[PDB]
Amino acid sequence: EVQLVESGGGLVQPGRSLRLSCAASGFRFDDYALHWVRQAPEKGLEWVSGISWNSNNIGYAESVKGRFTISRDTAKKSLYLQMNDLRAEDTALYYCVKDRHYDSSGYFVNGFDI
Amino acid sequence: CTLKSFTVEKGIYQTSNFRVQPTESIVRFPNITNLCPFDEVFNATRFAS
Ligand SMILES: *[C@@H]1O[C@H](CO)[C@@H](O[C@@H]2O[C@H](CO)[C@@H](O[C@@H]3O[C@H](CO)[C@@H](O)[C@H](O[C@H]4O[C@H](CO)[C@@H](O)[C@H](O)[C@@H]4O)[C@@H]3O)[C@H](O)[C@H]2NC(C)=O)[C@H](O)[C@H]1NC(C)=O
Repeated sequence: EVQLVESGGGLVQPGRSLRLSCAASGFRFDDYALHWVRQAPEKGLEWVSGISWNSNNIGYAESVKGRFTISRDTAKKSLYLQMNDLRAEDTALYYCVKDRHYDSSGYFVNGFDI
Repeated sequence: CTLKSFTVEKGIYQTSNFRVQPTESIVRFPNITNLCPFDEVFNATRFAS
């Protein structure tokens, strides 16, 4: 069965970084696009970062650019988010996202499933 | 018409079978169960270059 499990979150101090991990099960990892979304209380939803199967295309939002880094490894079957210089805006509920068309965007078929 | 004539003498004759019986056709075979994995190659998300 398809599940995505997020771990590594917690409380941090300014100037301190942390490590997020996204471990998932039930589907083959080597052909799917994965993305990060955070949910802060009562301000809707906003995108963080993403990755594809080849990881050649990596994108960040300009508000969060320059201090995040997304990484992924097939052997350990998990998605990794690297934080640097954590600030006040970072306080949100972080979601881990899988796509259905192995790529970021642009195609006729794309969508967030699990 | 099995003696090939129109007059027959007294006695008992051993004729042949000229009545025609219609027939049908039938065929049976075992249970098709072990299909080939065509979906994996024809319905894959990504194709190699
Ligand atoms: C690749 O994947 C696609 C999509 O997953 C697949 O095409 C689909 O094939 C199924 C095969 O069953 C199609 O399902 C049929 O749909 C028609 C209407 O379009 C229905 O009338 C059919 O109903 C019969 O079968 C049912 C059992 O499934 C019975 O309960 C019923 O009484 C009928 O006898 C059936 O549901 C489906 O429509 C297509 N979809 C598309 C978009 O084409 C394709 O076959 C896959 N390719 C390979 C090579 O496997």
